[PDB]
Amino acid sequence: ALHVPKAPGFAQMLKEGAKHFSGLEEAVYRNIQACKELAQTTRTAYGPNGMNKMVINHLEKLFVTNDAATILRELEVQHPAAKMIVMASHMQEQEVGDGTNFVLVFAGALLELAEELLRIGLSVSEVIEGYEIACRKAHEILPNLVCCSAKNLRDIDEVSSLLRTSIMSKQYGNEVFLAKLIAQACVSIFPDSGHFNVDNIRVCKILGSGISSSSVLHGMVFKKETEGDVTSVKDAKIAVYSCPFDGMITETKGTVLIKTAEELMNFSKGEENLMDAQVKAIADTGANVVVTGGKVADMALHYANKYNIMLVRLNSKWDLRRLCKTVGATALPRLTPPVLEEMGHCDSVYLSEVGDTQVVVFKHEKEDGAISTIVLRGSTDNLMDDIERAVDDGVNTFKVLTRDKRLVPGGGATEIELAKQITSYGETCPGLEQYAIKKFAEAFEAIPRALAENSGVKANEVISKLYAVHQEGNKNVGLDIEAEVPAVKDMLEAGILDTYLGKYWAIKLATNAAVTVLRVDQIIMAKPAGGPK
Amino acid sequence: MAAVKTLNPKAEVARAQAALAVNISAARGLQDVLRTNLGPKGTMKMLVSGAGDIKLTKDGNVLLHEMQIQHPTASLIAKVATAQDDITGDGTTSNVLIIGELLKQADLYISEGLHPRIITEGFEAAKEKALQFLEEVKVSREMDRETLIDVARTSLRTKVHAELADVLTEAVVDSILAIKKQDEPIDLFMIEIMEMKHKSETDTSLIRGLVLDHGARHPDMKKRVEDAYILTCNVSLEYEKTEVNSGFFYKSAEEREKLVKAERKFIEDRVKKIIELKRKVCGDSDKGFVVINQKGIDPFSLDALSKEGIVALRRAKRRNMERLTLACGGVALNSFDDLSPDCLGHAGLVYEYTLGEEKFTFIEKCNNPRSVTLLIKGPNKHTLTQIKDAVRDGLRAVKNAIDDGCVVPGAGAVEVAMAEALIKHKPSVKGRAQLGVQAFADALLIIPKVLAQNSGFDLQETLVKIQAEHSESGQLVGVDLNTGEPMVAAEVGVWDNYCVKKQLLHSCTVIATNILLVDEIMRAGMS
Amino acid sequence: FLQQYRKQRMEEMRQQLHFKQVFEISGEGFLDMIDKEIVIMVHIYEDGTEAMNGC
Amino acid sequence: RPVLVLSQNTKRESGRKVQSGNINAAKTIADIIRTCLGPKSMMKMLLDPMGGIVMTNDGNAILREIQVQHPAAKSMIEISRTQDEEVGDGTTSVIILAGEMLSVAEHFLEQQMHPTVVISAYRKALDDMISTLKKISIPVDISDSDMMLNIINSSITTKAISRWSSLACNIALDAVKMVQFEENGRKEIDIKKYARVEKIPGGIIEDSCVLRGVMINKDVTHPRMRRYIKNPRIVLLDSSLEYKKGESQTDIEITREEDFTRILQMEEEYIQQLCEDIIQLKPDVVITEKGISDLAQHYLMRANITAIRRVRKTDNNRIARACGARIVSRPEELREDDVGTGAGLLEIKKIGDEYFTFITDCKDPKACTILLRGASKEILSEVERNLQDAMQVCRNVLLDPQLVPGGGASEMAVAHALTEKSKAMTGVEQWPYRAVAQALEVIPRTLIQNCGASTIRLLTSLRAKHTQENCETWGVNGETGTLVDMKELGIWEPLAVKLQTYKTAVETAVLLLRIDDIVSGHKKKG
Amino acid sequence: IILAGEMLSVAEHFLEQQMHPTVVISAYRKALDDMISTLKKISIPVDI
Ligand SMILES: Nc1ncnc2c1ncn2[C@@H]1O[C@H](COP(=O)(O)OP(=O)(O)O)[C@@H](O)[C@H]1O
Ligand SMILES: Nc1ncnc2c1ncn2[C@@H]1O[C@H](COP(=O)(O)OP(=O)(O)O)[C@@H](O)[C@H]1O
Ligand SMILES: Nc1ncnc2c1ncn2[C@@H]1O[C@H](COP(=O)(O)OP(=O)(O)O)[C@@H](O)[C@H]1O
Ligand SMILES: [Mg+2]
Ligand SMILES: [Mg+2]
Ligand SMILES: [Mg+2]
Repeated sequence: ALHVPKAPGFAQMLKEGAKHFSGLEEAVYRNIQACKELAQTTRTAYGPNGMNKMVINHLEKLFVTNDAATILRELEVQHPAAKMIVMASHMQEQEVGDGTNFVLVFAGALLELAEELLRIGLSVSEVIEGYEIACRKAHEILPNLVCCSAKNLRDIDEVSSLLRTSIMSKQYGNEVFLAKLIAQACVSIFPDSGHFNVDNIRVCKILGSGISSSSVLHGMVFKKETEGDVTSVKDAKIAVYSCPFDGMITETKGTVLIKTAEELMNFSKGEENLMDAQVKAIADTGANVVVTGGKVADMALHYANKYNIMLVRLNSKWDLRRLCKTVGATALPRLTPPVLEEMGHCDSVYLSEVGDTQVVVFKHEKEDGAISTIVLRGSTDNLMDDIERAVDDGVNTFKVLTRDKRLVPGGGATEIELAKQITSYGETCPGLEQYAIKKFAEAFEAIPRALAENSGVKANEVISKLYAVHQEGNKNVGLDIEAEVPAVKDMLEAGILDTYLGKYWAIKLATNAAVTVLRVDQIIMAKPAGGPK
Repeated sequence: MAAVKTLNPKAEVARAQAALAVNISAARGLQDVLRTNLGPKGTMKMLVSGAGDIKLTKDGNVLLHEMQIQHPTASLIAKVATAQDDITGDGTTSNVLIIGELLKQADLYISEGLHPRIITEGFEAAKEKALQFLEEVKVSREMDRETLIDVARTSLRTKVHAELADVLTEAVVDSILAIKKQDEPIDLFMIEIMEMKHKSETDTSLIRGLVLDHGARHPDMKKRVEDAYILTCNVSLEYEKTEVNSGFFYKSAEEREKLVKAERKFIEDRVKKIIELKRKVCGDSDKGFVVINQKGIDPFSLDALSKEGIVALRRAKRRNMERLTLACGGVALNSFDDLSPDCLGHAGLVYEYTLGEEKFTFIEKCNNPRSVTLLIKGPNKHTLTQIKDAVRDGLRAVKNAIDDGCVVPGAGAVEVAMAEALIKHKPSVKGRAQLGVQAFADALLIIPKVLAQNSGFDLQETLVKIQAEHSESGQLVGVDLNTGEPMVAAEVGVWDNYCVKKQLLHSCTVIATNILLVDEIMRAGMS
Repeated sequence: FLQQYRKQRMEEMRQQLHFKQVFEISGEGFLDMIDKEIVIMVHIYEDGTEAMNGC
Repeated sequence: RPVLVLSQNTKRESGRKVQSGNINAAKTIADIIRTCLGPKSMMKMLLDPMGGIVMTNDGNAILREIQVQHPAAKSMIEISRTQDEEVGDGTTSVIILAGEMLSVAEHFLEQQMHPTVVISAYRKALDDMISTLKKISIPVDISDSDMMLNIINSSITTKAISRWSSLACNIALDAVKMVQFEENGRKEIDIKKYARVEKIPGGIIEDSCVLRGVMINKDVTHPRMRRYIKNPRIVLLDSSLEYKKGESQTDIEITREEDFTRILQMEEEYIQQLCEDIIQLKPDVVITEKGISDLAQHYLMRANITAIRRVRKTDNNRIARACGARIVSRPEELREDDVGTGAGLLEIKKIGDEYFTFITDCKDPKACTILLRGASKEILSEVERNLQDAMQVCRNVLLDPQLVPGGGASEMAVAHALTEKSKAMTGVEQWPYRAVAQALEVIPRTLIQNCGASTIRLLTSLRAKHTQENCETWGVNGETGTLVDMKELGIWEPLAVKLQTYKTAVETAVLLLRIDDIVSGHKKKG
Repeated sequence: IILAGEMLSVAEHFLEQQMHPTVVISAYRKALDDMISTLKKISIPVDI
C-alpha cells in the first residue's frame, strides 16, 4: 500500500519515454495555455510602439527586431500546438508578407475565449461551428469596410504614402524616408506589364554612414573588385560568359601527346596565340566589359589587360542571372564573341569604395530596368538587417497592392468595426452557437488592446471610446498613437491604411489554426531522442 | 520457474492463463485506444514523432503505426490491420475493435472454466453463418455517379471535416470515373497525388491532366504554351562517358579545340533530330513543343532546344512516362532512331507555376485523359498528410465499390442484422459452441455500440432501440449519429464496401481463433 | 523511387533464411582477441542495443 | 597462476551427476513441446530476437527458436532438426520418445547397471521395433486420389490449417504430383527448389490456390509493353542486354575527331545486334536475370516483345521448368528448341499496390507456385509451414507406398509385440528391453493428456485391447478421448515417418547414454 | 476551495488588463460585505 501501479491496457504498453495526454483538461486546456503563452511572448512587439527583442539562437547569432515571424523563427518552440500556430504565422508571412503578429494575437485570443466557452459548459464541436460561422460572416463583412483604393501605382508620391503605413510598425522613428526609398525602388521595377516581381529588388548593406545616407540605385552592386587593370567604363558593353574565362578543355580526359621536339616547342606558343585570337575576336565586337561565372586564367587576364577590357567575376549563378536581367545580356556558354542581340548595355560600370568596402557598380541613367538595388548604410549590422526586414515588408505590401488595390482603415478601426458587426449578427442567431459567435467577435478586441498597451495608455478606455464612435457610425476611426491620453482619430484622413488582402488572409489563417488546435483531443508524444537538425 | 527458465535462466515465459490474460489485456488496451476513432463523430489525435513532426489523423492504421507500443499481441493486430489497409484500404479501426471485442467475449466464457477450443468452434460456425447472411443482405446495383458519390462521402466524412469531405468526394469520384476503362481493372497508379502548400485546404481540386513537381531549368524557355505537342522520351541528352575508358590525346591547342567541338556530336545529333521534328510538326509559331525526358539534359542541349522555342523537362518520374502516355496520348520513346509525328502527344494548355523555390508544371486541357492528378492544397504539412490519407481511403472505397457490383448498408445496420441472424441460428449448433456463437454475435454488436458512444448517446438504450426496430420492421436500420433513433442506412445513403465487411469477418475470426489457442508466450533467443 | 531501396525488403526476407550468438568478451579478452589472428566489428554496450545486436 | 596443468577456465565434471543432468535436460526439452502434440494441440508465441513473432505449434519451429546452454539440449534440438529435414513430420513425437527412453534409462542407471548393457538392449529393441512396424504396415494405391487426400488430411489435421483441410490437401497433392519429374531414368520430386510458396497478406485463405505455372513479383520494364499475352513464346536469358566492360584492361586512345561518336554508335549497334539476335526467334516474352538497357527495351518493343529484367536465378529455373524453356547466356547461340512454348497465358496484374507477373496456363508444367492469401504475415507463415508438412508427407508416401495406423495404435502394437518377445529372453538385459518397449506408450498418453480424458483408465483399456489378436489398429480418438479402431477413424501415417522417428529417438538415447564426463571452457584453438 | 479558485480565476482577467490589484481587492471587499448582508437577509429562523 505504498505505490500506484500503472493501469492495465494502454497505460502499460506505452514506451519508456513516450507521453499520452487525453481528455479535455489534460490536452485541450494545456494546448490553449501554451498558445496563449506564445501569444503573450510575442504580444509586446505589436504596432508602431512595439519593442525590439534581442533573440540569440543556438548558434550564438544575435537577432534584434520586432518582426513576429522572425522572432518565432529564431525561437526554439517545442510545444506542438504553439508549433502549429507558428506554422500558421509563417504561412501568412509567405502568402502576404505582413500580419504575422496579427495572426498570432488573433489565434491566442480565439483559443483563450474557446477555453472560456468550454469552461462555461459549451462543447468543442459547438465552439468550432460558431467560430466557422463567425469567420464566414467576417469574410462577408470585410469587403464592405474598404475605405479607398490605390488607384495608381506608377506614382512615387502615392506609392510612398501607401507604403508608409506598412513600414510604420517597423522603424517607427523614421518611416517617411524609407517609404520614399522603397517607393522609388518599386516604381523603377513594375513596368507597363501588370506583373511585379519581389526578387527584382536587391538590398546591399554597407556599414558606416547611418541609415539616413541610404539610397536607391538603378542597377546592381557587387561587394568585390575587378581582376583586370581597367576599373571604370563609360559606355559599357558587358558580355556575360557562364563558362570560365579560359580556353575550354575536353570532358573525358586531356593528354598532350608530344612525339617530336618541334611540337614540344610550338605547343605553348600556339596555345597562347589561339587564346589571343579568341580574346581579340571578343574585343573586336566593341565589348569592353567581360563578366564570367568561372575562374580567370592568368594568360587570359594578361591578354584582356592588353586590350583594355574590364574583368568582373561572379561566383554565384544567381548573381550572373540577375546581372543578365538587369543589363540585357545572354549568358554565353563558350568563349565565342557575342552577337549584337546578346551584348549587354549599361550606362556606366566602375569600381568604387563605399565606407571601407570595395564594390563594382552597374549603373543605369534611365529610371527603369529589370532590377533595382537599394544601398543600405548604418552603424550596426543588426540595424541594417532590421531595415532590410522593413524593406522586405514594404516590397511585399507593394506586391499585395499590385494583386489587390483595396484598403481598409488601420489603427484599430477595422477590427473594432468587425467586432461590432459580428456581435450584432450573433445576437440575432438563436442556439448555442451565439456564444461562440460573440466570443469570436470579442477576440477582435485583442488588436486595439495590444496597440493601446504598447502605446502606454489604458486599453479599456480606448476600446470604450472606439465602440462609442463606431456606434455613431464613424467606421474609419482608430486610436491615436501620438497622444499621452486615451484618444481616437480618423484613420482615412491620417493615411493609416492596411491592405485588404492582408486582413483577409490573416483572419482566415488565424481562424484555421485555432479551429485545428481545438479539434485535437489526444496527444501521443514519442520519446524526443535526438535529431539536432 | 517453468521448464524453459531452467535451460535459459534469463528467459521470459507466460504459460496457461497467463498468456491468455496478457493477450486479452493487450487487445483491450488497443481497443480502448481506438474506440474514439470510429465514425464521423470521432476525435482527431495528435501524433508527435521523435524529431518533433506533427501528424493529425483519425485513421486506424496510421494511429497504430504511430502508437508507442512494444507488445507482441499489439504487433500481431497491427500486422492484421496493415494487411487490411493494403488490400482494401478501409476498416482498420473496425478490425481492431472487432478483434478486441471477440477476445473479451471469449474471455467472458473462458474465465468460467470453458476451454477456448469450443469458443473457436463456435466462432467458426458463426463466421460461416455471418458470411452467408452478408451474401444474402448485400445490395447489388449499377454503380452510377450518385452511388459512388455516396460511398466516397461516407468514407471522407469519417476521415476529414464535412466541407472538405464534400469537396474531396467530388474530386475522387470524378477522378475514378475519369481513369476508368470499361470491363478493365482500375489502375490506381494513374491518379497522381500532388501536394502544394499555398492555398487553403478547400482549394484542392482535380486537374484533367498531369502536374509535375519540376519545371524547365533554362530561364529563357517559355512559361506558358497554349497549343503544345508532347514528346515523352527516355533518352539521355547530357554528356555521356565512353564505356571503355576512351580518353583524348592531342598535340596542339587547335587539335584540342577540334576534339572539344567534336566530342558533343553524338548528343547534338539527337538534339537536331528533335529540332527537325519540331520544325516539321509546327512550322508556324502558334503551336508549341514540350519535351519531357526521364533522363537529364545538360545545359548545352538545353540552350540548343531553347533557341528553337522548345520547353524541355528533365529527370521526370518513371511513372510519369505511362501517365503522360495515357493522358496526352503520345508514345514514350527510348530512342530517337525513328521518330514520327504520330508519336507526339497533345495538350491543350501547358504552363509553369512557381511556389517559392518549388517549380510546378501544369499539363491540362487534354482531349480525353485516361490519367489525371489530384492537387492537394493546404496551409500546413500535417493538413496535406491528412488530406492525402483521406484521399487514399476514398479512392480505395470507390474502387472497391466499382469492382463489387454490390454495396452494403452502413451505420452498423448490417452487423445488427447479422447478430440477430446469428442468435436465431444459435440453437441449430450442437454442443457448447452456442456460447461461441453468442460471443461472436456480441462481438459484431460492438460497432453500433461504439458509434452511439462516440455520438454521445447512451450505449445500451440506443442498441436495444435499434434491435427492437430491426426486429419489428425487418429492415436494415442503423444508428443515427445526430439523434440516436433508428435510421434506414440505404435510404439515407450510408454505404459500406462489401469486400471490406467480408475481409473484416475473415481476418478478425482467423486472428481471434489463433490468439485464443495460444497457451504460452516465450522469448528465449538470447545467449 | 529507386532512392527508397526497393531491394531492402527482399534482402529482409532472404536474410532470415539461415542460430548461434555473438561472442561476449575480461579486460585482457579485448586485448588478445585482436592482438592475434580480417574485418572485425565489436559492439560496446551496457545492460537500441538489442536491435543492432540482432542485426 | 601457479602450476595450473589445465587452463583456469577449464571446468570438468563427471560421474552420476553428468548422466542425471543430461537426462534431466532432455526431459526438460521434451516438456517444452509436450503439449504441442495431437489434433487438440495449442499454439505457442515465440519472440524472434530480431523483433519478429513466430506463432506456431510445430515442434521443429518451436525448438529452433530456443537458445540453450546445456549441450544435451543442443543434441535434442539437432535431433529435431534432423527429423524435420529427413521426413518432414513427426518432429514432436521423436523428441517426446527420446525423453521417455532417456527417463527409463535413468531408472536403470540409478542402479548398478552399466550403460553399455542398456545401449545393447536399446539396439535390440530398435531392431524389433523396425521389424514390427514393417510387419503391421499396409500398402497404399498411389493412383487413388481419394486415399492420397485422406493421408494428407490425417497428416494436417493436427495443424491450424485443418479447418480448410480439403483445400490444403488438394493444393499439396496437386503441387507434389505436377512437380514430380522423370529424366534419364532418374526419378525426383524436388519440393525444395520448385513448388515455390508465395504468400501475399490480405484476402481470404479460401482464395488460395496452386497455379499451373509460376508467379513472380515483377513488372514490365516499359509501360508500352503488353500486360496480357494469349500464347506467349518465352525466351530466358542470363547475360545482361547492355554494353558492359571486358575482363581485360582495354584503354582506348582517341586522336581523330570522329572516333568518339563512332565508338558510341558501335555501342548502339552492338545493342541493336543483340536485340536482332533475340528477335530472330520471334518470341513474345523475354526474361533476364540481369539488367536490360533502355535502348534494348526500345528495340524489343519495336518487335512487340514484353521484357522483364532482374529475375532471381531460382525463379528463372522455375519458369524454365514450368514453360519448358532453357536459359541461354549468349543470344547469338539461341536456337528454336530453347524457345519456351507451352505456357498458355501470361498476365501482369495488380494485387493490392504491387504488380505481379503470372504465367498460369502452362500445359504439363514441371514447376508451380502456391499462392497463399491470408489474414497476416504470421498466419501465412504458419499456413506455409503446414502446407510444407503436407507436401513432405505426400512425397514420403509417394516414394514409400507403405502405411501405418496412427493415433497411438502403432506404438501400443509395437510395445505389445516387444513385450511378448522379451517374455522369452531369460537374461539381465530383458528389463531395459521391456522398459524401452513400454516407453512407446508416451505417445497415446500424450494424446489422451492433450485431449483431457483420463490417462490411466484409457491407457489400461488400450493395453488390454491390444492383447487380443487382431487389434493392432486400435488407438485413441484425440478429439473425444475414446478408444476407436483406426480403420474407421481413418488416421494413417507413412511407414517412413514412423521408422525415422523410432530410429532417431533410439539413437538419441544411445548417444546421450554413451556420455559420462563433461569438460568445458577451452578456446577453439583454430 | 472551489470558490477561492474561481475568484482568483476571474481576478486574473482584470490583472491582465492593466488593473492594479488594490482596486480588485477593494471591489472584492465591497462584494464580500454585500454578500454578508444578502445572506443575512434571506436567512430563516429555526425552532431548535
Ligand atoms: N501610425 C499608426 N497609428 C496607429 N496604428 C498604426 C499606425 N501604423 C500602424 N498601425 C497599426 O499597426 C498594425 C501593424 O502591426 P505590425 O507590427 O505590422 O504587425 P504585423 O507585422 O503582424 O502586421 C496595423 O494593424 C495598424 O493598424
Ligand atoms: N453518416 C453516418 N452515420 C452513421 N454511421 C456512419 C456514418 N458514416 C459512417 N458511418 C459508420 O462508421 C463506420 C466507419 O468508421 P471508420 O472511422 O471509417 O472506421 P474504419 O476506418 O475502420 O473503417 C462505418 O461502418 C459506417 O457504418
Ligand atoms: N484425429 C486424430 N485422432 C487421434 N490421433 C490423431 C488424430 N490425428 C493425428 N493423430 C495423432 O497425432 C500424431 C501427430 O501429432 P503432431 O502434432 O502432428 O506431431 P508431429 O508434428 O511431431 O507429427 C500422430 O501420431 C497421430 O497418430
Ligand atoms: Mg506588419
Ligand atoms: Mg473507414
Ligand atoms: Mg505432425
